[PDB]
Amino acid sequence: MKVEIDSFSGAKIYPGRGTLFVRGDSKIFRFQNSKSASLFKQRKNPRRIAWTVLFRKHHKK
Amino acid sequence: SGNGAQGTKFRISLGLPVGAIMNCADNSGARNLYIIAVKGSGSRLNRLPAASLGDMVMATVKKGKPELRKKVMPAIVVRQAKSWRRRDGVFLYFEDNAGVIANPKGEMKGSAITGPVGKECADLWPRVASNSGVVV
Amino acid sequence: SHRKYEAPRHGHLGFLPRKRAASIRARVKAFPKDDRSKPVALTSFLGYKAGMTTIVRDLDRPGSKFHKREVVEAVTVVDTPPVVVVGVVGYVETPRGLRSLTTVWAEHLSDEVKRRFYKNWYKSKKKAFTKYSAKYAQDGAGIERELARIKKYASVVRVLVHTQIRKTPLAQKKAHLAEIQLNGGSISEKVDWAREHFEKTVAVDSVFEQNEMIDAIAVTKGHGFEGVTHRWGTKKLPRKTHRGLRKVACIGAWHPAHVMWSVARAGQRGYHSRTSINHKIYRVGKGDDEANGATSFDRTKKTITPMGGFVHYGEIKNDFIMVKGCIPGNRKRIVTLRKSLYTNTSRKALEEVSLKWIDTASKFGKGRFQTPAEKHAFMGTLKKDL
RNA sequence: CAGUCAAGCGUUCAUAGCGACAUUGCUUUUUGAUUCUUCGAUGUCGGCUCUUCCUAUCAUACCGAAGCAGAAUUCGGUAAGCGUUGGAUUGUUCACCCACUAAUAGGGAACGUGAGCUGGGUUUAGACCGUCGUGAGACAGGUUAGUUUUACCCUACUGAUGAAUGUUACCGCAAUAGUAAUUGAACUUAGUACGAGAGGAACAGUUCAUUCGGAUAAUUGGUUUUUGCGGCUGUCUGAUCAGGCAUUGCCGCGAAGCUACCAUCCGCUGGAUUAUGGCUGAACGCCUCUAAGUCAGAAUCCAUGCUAGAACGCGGUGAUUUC
RNA sequence: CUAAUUAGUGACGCGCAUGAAUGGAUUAACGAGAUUCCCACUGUCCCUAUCUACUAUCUAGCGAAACCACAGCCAAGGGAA
RNA sequence: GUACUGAUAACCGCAGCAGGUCUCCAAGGUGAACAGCCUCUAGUUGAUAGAAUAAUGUAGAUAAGGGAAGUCGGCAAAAUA
Repeated sequence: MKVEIDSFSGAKIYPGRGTLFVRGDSKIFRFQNSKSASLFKQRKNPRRIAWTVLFRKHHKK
Repeated sequence: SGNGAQGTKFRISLGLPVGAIMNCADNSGARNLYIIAVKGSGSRLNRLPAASLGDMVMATVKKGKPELRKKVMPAIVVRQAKSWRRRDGVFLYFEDNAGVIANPKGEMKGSAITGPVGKECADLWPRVASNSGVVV
Repeated sequence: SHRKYEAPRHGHLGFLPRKRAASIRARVKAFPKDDRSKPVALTSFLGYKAGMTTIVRDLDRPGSKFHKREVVEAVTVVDTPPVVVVGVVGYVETPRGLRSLTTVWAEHLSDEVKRRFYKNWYKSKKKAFTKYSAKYAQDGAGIERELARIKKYASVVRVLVHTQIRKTPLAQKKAHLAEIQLNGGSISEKVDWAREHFEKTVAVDSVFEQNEMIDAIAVTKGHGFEGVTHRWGTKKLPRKTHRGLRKVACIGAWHPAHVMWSVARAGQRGYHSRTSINHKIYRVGKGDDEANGATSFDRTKKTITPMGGFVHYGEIKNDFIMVKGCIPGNRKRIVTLRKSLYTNTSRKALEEVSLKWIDTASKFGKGRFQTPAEKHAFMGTLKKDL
């Protein structure tokens, strides 16, 4: 029973929750919901989405 | 599945009906794979025999070297890109439907596999597992 | 001419029946078989479906690929406050079937029970069982007389229980009354157990246990008048069809000139009585116990009620049964949990389960935090806080 | 389609499987024959859809024979419980090939099924070609374009109420009616039995899967008038904030609800039998599964179980009105 | 050409019964003409699901027609089959 | 002769019928535009209503993975712009 973290937003991914996504170069993306999954497939930047962990790390929140 | 696939396959979501064209993954010379039937598939009125990761499918090569073309050969699906559920609760999906061509016994005609391979394919066909690089 | 193409039929003709049920409380047509070498025990129990959540546990199934490996499994939680015995009932064997000859009640019935025998409870003088308690007035003579009348006759003995619905967060003050057949011991010892439990409660941990396989009897969630494509699962007619496509095209042959009963025809969907057998009990939880959702592996103090409560139900504060898989009926519904009638030994049973984690994130959305302490530990201090 | 007889085939050997010359039947899914019904009209072919029935059984269950060593196969018995597919070409029924499959059996129901659809075909009117005709025109020749109407009535069916048998409420019984599960793969048995070798099983056990069914919505996915939040265009409110209209303006996310083998869960075990193999045992001093008796046995039947509860089937229990 | 093509195209031609202003053969451009294939695209399909408006539904008012021997539960029998 | 309508109510369609019926004038923005979309003057706010939100319709949509396997035929929709 491992709690995984969101690749996009840094949220916690509890067991049996959200989707996983294996890219063509075998890089594993685990998403907590369809919201952060859809923002990834829109090629959005996590550092420019205000509620992500990477925003609050870069903006020193 | 069936012959040459030692072990069982848990039911994952069928994502590739008859008439699907999936990418090729091995260095056999093919560029795509046109699925025409699934081994071990069942019968229902108007139900398309649909394929998933790990199954041996009957498939022709539409695009590739002409020494592979216009004939029907067994192929093994190594990537699905339809989201299926494993029993540990996670849903996952690749970037593309992709397969490797083989004999009916289960030996790969090619020698390498580019891209990742699902583990339900690797554990079921050991010659896929030996030729694969990253598994999932 | 013939069909030209065989297909299995759409629907099941043994549930061909599709009408609305007689009540929200579905009847138990068969209690488990009686083995009189055992102690006295109830054969079923009444509960309320709260909703579903997710469990992580280890598998013990040697020969499988997920053996000794964590799997996640959907479960149902039913809130079971301790049922309380108000009556006993005797049934004698006839050549025409079981016949109730006598029904004895207790001296004091609560307003939950009395409220069941009333359609307008607030307007009433509240006269129910007022003259009946006079039988307990003179020294208990006639009560023991009808008890001995049960003891002489009455090949099978059932017990009238009722739910404590005031401990259950619904707005429904009127409780449900039911007959649960006792099993073990003699007919004498059956009605002795029944007399000694008048006005006293029976908890669910005396009726079930860990790793038991139980049947769930309930009423399917109703949907109203429904067309044939969803009520029966018929292939949709193509795009070019005049007068509708969510239909059945041929209704029958010309000979005979009647519509047959077995054709798929529109009507009511849902609100059917259904019994589903072989559901494994994953947890018997206690209301007098915080950390209900905790685990030997987890060890966080948390109850099974998720963040913001069970949606459309409320907040579980009583004993509960957490049972693997899907149960008929929606949330809030009265559900009868029966012991299995046959000894299921097919190795999916007899597996001693032991959970690893219980999901208590909010089912009101993409719930991501199991506890409010964890939510605060992630997010830090906010504008509302301190 | 099924028999009867047996000259021969089957190295030997009529009847394991076949079987000529003859001969006896059955069926009405063929085509004829007839013209009884309908010309003050029973809507044509084929396909789709959907239900049920037949058995002359393709598969599955249990068996019996073999020219049955194993494997594979062939012949037959009970059996219609259960399934019997996806496609290329053709309007096709029919056909033919491709592949999967456990198997891709044959049929009926006004050649089932057009107030169910479709209208590719045939079979009005337009038109072209070929052949025929002096011609108008013909073709059981080819081609192309060609309006598919009505249920609100009775019955049937599916659901839904409901008067009356003191009133009203609660808990029940169960007559009857229906019914459901299905089929395969892998591992092990086991490179074992068997076999000169080549090859090569089965019962039991385990793990899964196919087809179906009943639910369900924790998760994943879909749906968005939560017009919930944000963004954007054009315009109007003098600006700003906040909005209106663009028939839901559009875009991203989106709870809840509904829902998907696109998601998850679940789908019972007892008896009586058929075919068959037997026991004792006469008729027929022997022998025999049969005559009396009887043992075991099929996916069969009946019950357990599941669904509904006779609105004219029944029980128990509570309260039973005063101006 | 396709895994498979009674379709399509290219050839072949003792052509039932092609053929020269009954005009023959060919033709760029044009066509709501007929047909075949490919890319794209999609709920046409696998396999269905969900949402919106107006109906249908219930109510107040208004209020027809088709059709109608009598009417309306079957199984079989016979009977203008 | 001179009023008035000139039509979703003054005309013709059995009628106060979504049909038909000749013409003049012709604002601002966006925009190539007498297109669509919004506004000013002028003119309407007429069309049986109320309540619920079953099935099946009619009109409008959206769909995971596959992409014509559906079908006589890519019909209808999508895609493109």
